[PDB]
Amino acid sequence: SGFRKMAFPSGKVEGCMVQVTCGTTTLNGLWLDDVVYCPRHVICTSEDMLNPNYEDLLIRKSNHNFLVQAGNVQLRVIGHSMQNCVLKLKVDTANPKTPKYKFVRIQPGQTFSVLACYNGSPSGVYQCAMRPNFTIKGSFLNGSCGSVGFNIDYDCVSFCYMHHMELPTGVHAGTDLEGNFYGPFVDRQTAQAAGTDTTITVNVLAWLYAAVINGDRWFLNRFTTTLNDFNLVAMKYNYEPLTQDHVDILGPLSAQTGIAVLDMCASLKELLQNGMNGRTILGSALLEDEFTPFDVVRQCSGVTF
Amino acid sequence: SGFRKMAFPSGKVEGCMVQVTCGTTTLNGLWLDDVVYCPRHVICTSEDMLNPNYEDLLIRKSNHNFLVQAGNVQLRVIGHSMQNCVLKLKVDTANPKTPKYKFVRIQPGQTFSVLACYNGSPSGVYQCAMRPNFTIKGSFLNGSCGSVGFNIDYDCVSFCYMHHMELPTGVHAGTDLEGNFYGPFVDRQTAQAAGTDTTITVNVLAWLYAAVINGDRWFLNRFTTTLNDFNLVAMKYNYEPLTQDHVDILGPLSAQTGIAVLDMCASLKELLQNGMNGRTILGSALLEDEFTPFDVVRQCSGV
Ligand SMILES: *C(=N)[C@H](C[C@@H]1CCNC1=O)NC(=O)[C@H](CC(C)C)NC(=O)CNc1c(F)cc(F)cc1F
Ligand SMILES: *C(=N)[C@H](C[C@@H]1CCNC1=O)NC(=O)[C@H](CC(C)C)NC(=O)CNc1c(F)cc(F)cc1F
Repeated sequence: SGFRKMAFPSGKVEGCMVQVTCGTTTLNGLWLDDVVYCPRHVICTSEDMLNPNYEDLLIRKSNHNFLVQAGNVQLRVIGHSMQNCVLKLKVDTANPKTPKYKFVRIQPGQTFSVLACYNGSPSGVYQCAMRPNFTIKGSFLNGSCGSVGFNIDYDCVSFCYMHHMELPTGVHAGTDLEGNFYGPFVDRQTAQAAGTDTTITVNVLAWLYAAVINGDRWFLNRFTTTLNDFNLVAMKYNYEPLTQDHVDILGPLSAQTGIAVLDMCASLKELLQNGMNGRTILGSALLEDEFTPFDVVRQCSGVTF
Repeated sequence: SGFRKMAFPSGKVEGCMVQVTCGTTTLNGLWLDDVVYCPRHVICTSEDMLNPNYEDLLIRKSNHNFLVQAGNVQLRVIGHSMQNCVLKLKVDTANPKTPKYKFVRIQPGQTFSVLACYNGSPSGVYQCAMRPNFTIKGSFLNGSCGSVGFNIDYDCVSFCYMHHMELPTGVHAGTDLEGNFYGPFVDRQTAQAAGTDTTITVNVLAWLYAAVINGDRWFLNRFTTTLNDFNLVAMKYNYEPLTQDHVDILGPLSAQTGIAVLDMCASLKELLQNGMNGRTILGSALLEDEFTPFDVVRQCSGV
């Protein structure tokens, strides 16, 4: 029993983290096969970062301008290119700790683990969700750029996030490992506002299922609603619409608990309309939206990697 | 900026997890140098989990009765002994992934990472606090026993918890790596229950400093309090007494924010009186107590 915000075991990813220096800017890189991936803004300076010409800055840069440190071993750079907002540094040596991996772009509402790194050193690991407004609510300080987000299936690491910046609201923005931004953000030193956020409805429902699996039942409501009736009330409260697709994905959790999705929707409608009346669910006084249906099945059935 | 319940990176511990089988019972073991550590209840027969005599069950076992599997490979057991509630299996091979390590016993309120394991493989990593009633609020199923809790300082892994049991209220009890239980718990399935739990006050105060460091001051007020008046009020909400030791420990956070510890104490008294009034603090509608002053310094200033 119990339900915790669990990250993936981080050991396959720890073995890929390296330090990258260009000029006096130091951040993290991901060393996979014979390539180091890091944010292109490592080639920027104070003078450039307000409106950089990355094309022209990379043109001017040559291999020897990039110090790549893997612990204490300095890696020989033999090649530099840019893909979208990621710098690819070719190095003389394939990472012998390179895990089975792939680059996967996730959707809003999906979850992943962040390995927060400083000077190529893994500091810590935490689970978060890609917000519907494409921000993540991270914890990131100076020197954290190039820190990555991942999922595991079996022995395969799916890399989904590389950290680039903080928005004025204290939330965070980055790219997939192909250098494509999540959300409407650019890599320069300017205040950029995220779109107003919404709650990931399907995840709140998944977490209510987790609560029922762990004997937390007080909020259950026998008065079924319709998808339409639910979505009218969801919209008012800045919740994402629940789709028939979302209903399907809750299929397994619905079968295992015996609670109809539309019955869990009626419960959620009442919590929205009337609050918790001082009570908690799984130690929270807020409705939690950072657990996917699969995250709940994974934790509750003890899936290993 | 931002603040998250961060675990330590788990790689140094993943390299130590093995599977231990005795009869039809399989759980996790911790392989450090040439010793595997696991819960002694791995030798418990399904017939008698109420009053096992572990010294009697163990004297009846040969080395070859313990099957230790490190992923693909069977390790040969050449020795076995019991320390308190932990079994020590000597194996013929030193673990080549053994990190630098030590065994520490932690105090209530101290935090650690759990690597939840089944059959010697990891399911996930999460951050825990040792509760004042000596339980942890974990996530543990059948087969999780031998999962460990740890802190990492530089390159050195401090092991502080090994998982043994779930209590009837869904909270968890276990030992240090010398096999001494935290709290009054025993490795028998006779009725046991944790004392009523209290809030770790010094941790709630650390978290309020974290909320200020991250640019929120809504919950502050113009008041101060004596330590004694704080304690008389806090104890009415089942908060742990704050001590002078706790006040000295919050000194660094006080100095960073320019808020006196007894001024943050006044803020907490008002939060306990009023609640949140529909607001949140660092993404919570409850006062969080699973972050230490050290946790807040490491996460807010430079890990
Ligand atoms: C990578 N090392 C940093 C990570 C930042 C620093 C503190 N926390 C983080 O997550 N990335 C940056 O500093 C980028 C670099 C540019 C070239 C994209 N810049 C930002 O993070 C932007 N910061 C920022 C503003 F520019 C303006 C604001 F109003 C608020 C901000 F957070
Ligand atoms: C180790 N693999 C398990 C972990 C448990 C199982 C469910 N969640 C967990 O954390 N440990 C056990 O099964 C122990 C073994 C005994 C011999 C210590 N038993 C329990 O955790 C549950 N049994 C039990 C009590 F521990 C206390 C009681 F008062 C009543 C019980 F039934």
